[PDB]
Amino acid sequence: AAERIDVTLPGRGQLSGGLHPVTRTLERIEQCFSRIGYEVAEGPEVEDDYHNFEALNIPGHHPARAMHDTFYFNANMLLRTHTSPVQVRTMESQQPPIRIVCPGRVYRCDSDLTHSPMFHQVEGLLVDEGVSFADLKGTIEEFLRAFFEKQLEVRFRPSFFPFTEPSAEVDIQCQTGWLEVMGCGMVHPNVLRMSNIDPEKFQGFAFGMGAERLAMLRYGVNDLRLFFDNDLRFLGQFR
Amino acid sequence: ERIEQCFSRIGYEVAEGPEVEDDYHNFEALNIPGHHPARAMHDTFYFNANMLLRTHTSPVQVRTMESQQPPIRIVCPGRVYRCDSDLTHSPMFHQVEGLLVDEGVSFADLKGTIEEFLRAFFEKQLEVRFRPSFFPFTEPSAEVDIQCVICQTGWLEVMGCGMVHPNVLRMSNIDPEKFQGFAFGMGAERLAMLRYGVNDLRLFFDNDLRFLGQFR
Amino acid sequence: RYPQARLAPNNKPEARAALPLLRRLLVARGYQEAITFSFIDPALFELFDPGTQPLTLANPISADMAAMRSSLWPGLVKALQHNLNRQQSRVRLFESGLRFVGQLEGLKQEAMLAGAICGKRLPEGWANGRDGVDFFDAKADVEAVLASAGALGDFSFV
Amino acid sequence: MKFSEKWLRSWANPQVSHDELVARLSMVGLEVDADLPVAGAFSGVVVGEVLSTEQHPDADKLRVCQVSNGSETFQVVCGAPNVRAGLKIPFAMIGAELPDDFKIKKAKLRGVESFGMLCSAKELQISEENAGLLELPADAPVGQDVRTYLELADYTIEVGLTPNRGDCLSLAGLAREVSAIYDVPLAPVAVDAVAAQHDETRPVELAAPAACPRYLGRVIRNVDLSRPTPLWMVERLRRSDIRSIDPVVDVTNYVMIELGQPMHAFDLAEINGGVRVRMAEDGEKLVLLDGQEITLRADTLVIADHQRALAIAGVMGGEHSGVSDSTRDLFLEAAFFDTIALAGKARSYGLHTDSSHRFERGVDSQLARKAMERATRLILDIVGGEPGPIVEQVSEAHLPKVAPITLRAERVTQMLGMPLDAAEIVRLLQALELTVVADGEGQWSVGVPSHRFDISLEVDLIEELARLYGYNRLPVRYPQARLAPNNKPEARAALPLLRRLLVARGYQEAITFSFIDPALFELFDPGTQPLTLANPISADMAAMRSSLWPGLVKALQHNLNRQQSRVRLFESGLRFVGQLEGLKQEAMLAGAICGKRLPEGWANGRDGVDFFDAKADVEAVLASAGALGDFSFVPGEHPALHPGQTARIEREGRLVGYLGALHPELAKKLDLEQPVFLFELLLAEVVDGHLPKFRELSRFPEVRRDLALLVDQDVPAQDILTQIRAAAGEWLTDLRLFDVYHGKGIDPHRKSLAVGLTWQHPSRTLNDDEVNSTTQNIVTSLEERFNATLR
Repeated sequence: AAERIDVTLPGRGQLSGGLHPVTRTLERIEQCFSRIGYEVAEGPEVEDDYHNFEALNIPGHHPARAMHDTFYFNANMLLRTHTSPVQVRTMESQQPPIRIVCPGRVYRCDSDLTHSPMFHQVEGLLVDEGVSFADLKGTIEEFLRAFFEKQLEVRFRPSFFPFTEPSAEVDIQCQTGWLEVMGCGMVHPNVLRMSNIDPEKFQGFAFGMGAERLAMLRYGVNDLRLFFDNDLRFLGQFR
Repeated sequence: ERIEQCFSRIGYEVAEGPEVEDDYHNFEALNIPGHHPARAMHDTFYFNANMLLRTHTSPVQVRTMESQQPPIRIVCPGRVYRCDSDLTHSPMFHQVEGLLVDEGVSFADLKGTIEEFLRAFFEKQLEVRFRPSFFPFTEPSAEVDIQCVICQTGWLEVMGCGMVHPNVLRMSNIDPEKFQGFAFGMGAERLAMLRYGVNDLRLFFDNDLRFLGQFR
Repeated sequence: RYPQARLAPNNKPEARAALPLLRRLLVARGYQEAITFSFIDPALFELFDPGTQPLTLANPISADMAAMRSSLWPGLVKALQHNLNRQQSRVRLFESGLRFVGQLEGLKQEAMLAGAICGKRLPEGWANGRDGVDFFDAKADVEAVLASAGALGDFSFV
Repeated sequence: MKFSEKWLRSWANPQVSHDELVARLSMVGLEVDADLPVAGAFSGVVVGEVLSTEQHPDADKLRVCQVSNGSETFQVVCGAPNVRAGLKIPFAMIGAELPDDFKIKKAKLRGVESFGMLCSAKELQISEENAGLLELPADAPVGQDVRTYLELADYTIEVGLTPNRGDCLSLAGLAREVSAIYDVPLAPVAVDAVAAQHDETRPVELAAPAACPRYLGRVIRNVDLSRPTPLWMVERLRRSDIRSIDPVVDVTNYVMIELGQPMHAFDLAEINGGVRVRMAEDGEKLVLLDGQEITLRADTLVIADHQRALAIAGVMGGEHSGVSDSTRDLFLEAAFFDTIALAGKARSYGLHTDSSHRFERGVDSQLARKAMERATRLILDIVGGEPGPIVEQVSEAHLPKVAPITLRAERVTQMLGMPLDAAEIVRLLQALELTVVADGEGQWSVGVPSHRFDISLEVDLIEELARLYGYNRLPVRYPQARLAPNNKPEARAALPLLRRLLVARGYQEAITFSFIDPALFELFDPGTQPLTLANPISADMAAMRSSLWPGLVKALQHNLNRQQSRVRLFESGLRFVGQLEGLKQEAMLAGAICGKRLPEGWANGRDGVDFFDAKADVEAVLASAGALGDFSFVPGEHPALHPGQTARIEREGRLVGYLGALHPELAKKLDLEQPVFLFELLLAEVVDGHLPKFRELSRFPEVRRDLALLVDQDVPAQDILTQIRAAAGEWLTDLRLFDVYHGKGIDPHRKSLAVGLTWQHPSRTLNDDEVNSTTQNIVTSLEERFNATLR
């Protein structure tokens, strides 16, 4: 006689929202490293030319320092072009070992459709007594496999960066079936020397990757402008 | 959760297994022979002659050692069952059991790990003391003590550990000449009581909201 | 090769409400995460922060991106109206980021958690009340965040 | 293992305080569980002799004594029933300070002077004996301090031994350790052979030489068993928690506690044609000295004669064979029993003795002779008699032998994290009586002494080195790790994540026992045979749970019965499905809710929780890894749930779990007057989700149309919505059910469903004609499938 019957009707109240695709990506990258002894390092977004450039082996005359690529407040204070100045602040504060990942908002002047005046990047650093290029190759290759959840082919090409020597541009499969996803290299001796780390005793490797770039490859996002627009028709797709 | 995090941050994988085990994984493979008093019905819950309720989380470590070759860095959290219960002991409790198997593992390595784990867990630079003890599966073995900082001599037995016995490795097809290892164990409720100031172990399984609501 | 590491167990204190935790709470509590530009229009800055001199860029990309934000509210309100102007009626957003307070000499770069909500209290459903969101709905979201590390009593709304 | 410190120090004196010794012991693997003084403090009490006693002239209950202290005679009045001439007793002189600040003064008891006091053990805090005065031995030294004589300046130490240190189950083993720990000279008891006074012997046969490779037997004739056990032995045993029973048992216990050799004496008269050490026959019956009638197995070693079994070898003696009042002649036994052969045998008959324990843990295979000579001297000194020659039966081929161990210095360094000097390695191992001999560079050959049954491998030697050097003295290093970046897949709802969601969604986590009452099991799982325990702790904890619901419902009512009205709980754990052959151990997430929907507040509706409140909690969990679409709630039935309010949750036709209101009949049975909503999910079916696949946003407006639909009250709302999506076309961006009507406005067998339909074209605007054309075909489809009408 228990005629208190009812249906398959949707539940009552509020359900969960979601995170931003970039936040998911930053979190995921951090986890690949924090699981193997890396500490998450943070610093200011408004930096000085020493931490942002000089200390990273970028001299005065260097085209990156120019107002055509860097946002300035005055002659010494600027908006950070990379998260590497956090690595400097770390190297100045402590002595090796150093295993840090630097996620954060970075600012480039020269913006368009394929580039944003604000974006996020994760920059890693490892400084110890016997670090090789084989060590870096191994780290990068296993990180990309873990991140992209596939046993993909990883290619290293020689490139230039003022703060790393030797340096490389890292490619993964899928016009030549290769995609430039990140940059890395062995920390340049002058970089260590400047931050009072003896390069004769200590060696190190650094790497960098674009958060939005990775998020676009992973999720199939075409327009970089979608990230900063915050349309719910876009955001709601990452619940 | 907190224990798992201290290790998962430094390359340890969380390992899980069944609660209903066989006498091989639970005892034989852990260097506990047939005649051993731990095997008796006075201490172990049985279903039949071979199947039982696990006395420890160590059989997961066995299942891992059988499935893979070193390195091995695992933490085994889970429900464990002891027959001999009272007021100070529960017939069901939780424990985390760790294992590290690699090419050059020392007792200094174990001492270092345990001492830094207790400091991290109890969030203090407390004094850690190691006393010689016996366990069938580890040799040499120790009982780990900490000061009465987190409230007879101002020392508290919190966990047990030791270097993995060669027969344990040998049995699970790991060469002891090449590979060395350390294992450790701790009581979840014991640690929770020290940390939170809980007096009665029975409060945990009662689930009174006046108790539970204190851990929000 | 894979680098060698003499690693020791470690962990951050138990009684702490970290930002990843707070984000997930707000997600569960029906919020959508937003990421807005740190540089905003000086006129917009002035609306939410009157009498305050913004940290202004020498070479901004455009004029509407010349002031460093002192609050995440202008950017959130903007994202909220971007959606409202795009056939959205219930907008629930949150952002975390730095605020920039003062001029270079004495500049404070402080990490903020901000949230903005409008429209009906609940989503459109058969079992849900058609009442609009109010002050006390946002208060509960704040209360939940302030209670995250068992220290809700240390806070007071005055 | 309990012992007198004074007795241990008489063998190996570490030359440190009691506190220092008790500290170091636990620090080396001999954990002190107790350290108590043997007696209370007092001064001025000496051994006195009663010379005469006269009846007190003015008090019948009193006596007037003449007592000497070896220097002077004093008159002392005494009311003790045992006071008489020739008694050696504790004489408390005038001035003497007795326990609990009791000072002895001059007294004139009923007109008679008294110059001291005679004491009982209680008055001196020696024992609880207050019946009368402490009758000291006939040979006690008059004048000597009672504390000096009774060796009251002592402590008893209790050590909780590990099963590998069977050698420390004696004062001999413990003293050897102290000598090792402290590098101090070891002075063992010198045990001289007792010469045979006659040639009477009994033949001994080793019928099971594998179980007993050495057995010693000796005939001791014409013993006076009326004679008492001396005080020094009684005290030494008492200080090791051994009760004095009779001289013969007291000696064989004393020898076992002094040297570590369990020994036994038989009434010679009870031995029919000599000793036969053999395995028991299947169904052989023996009555023990305690009266227990044991029925033996062939795997048990017995000490028998030519007619019958006399005792269970190494564990307990028989009633018939043991010493009695009639006993005039003894037959002593000291033997080595193999640890393997004895392992668990005493326990298998429900027995545990000091003998059984020691033999199982290992008794020095060479000790039997020293012990036999020691027991002989003590027996002759205590009960007299004439010793015969010892009969030693031994099987060399069956004697225990530990092959020499090769110890490598590199391995010690490796394990300890520091190198030890060759002299240190040698000195340390030699102190443990190990035979260390060089075997080339940084390698030795070490031989194991006869009392150690735990040493056989190189690691055991390194353990000993670590132990003696000091565990806390050893270095601290953190292990090296060749680590590579790694992470679990992105699109997965792990249990820690799901827990935190439920916490945020207003739930309290519960932990219940996996074993529940079989009657409770049967209520939620009728006709299902639970996986039952052979040895449950109690009957109400005999069934392995097949659901977390019984335990949760129970915790819910525990609170309800404790002034709680709003109970919201969740638990995660294993369910146990089927019998051992085919047993499934599956991780479940379950939740239980009752009371008001919201907590008590000024801004909150006073409505009670319902099915749809629990459904939202489930929906939120199922949506956690972006795969909510893969799940479907279909009308179902469960024996523990209300058949009108039950949903079967499915993923690709596979069962995920159930969500429903607890069955009213079950609530009745459990005395629950409130509606309760349950859910249980197979975590294996919830974890896998989908990774975000970006779909391009349109630059064009969306078009919305509302449809009010009249349908059969029993047709499920999900079937209608499914049919709408089927007919809505490729441009439908959203479909919401915003109202359900079942009232006066329409037919009572019908219901009006208010649905909102949203459309967006990715490349242009939508015209009214096409949108109205789509709306009409959706309607026509519903008219043909469910006989739908528009309001």
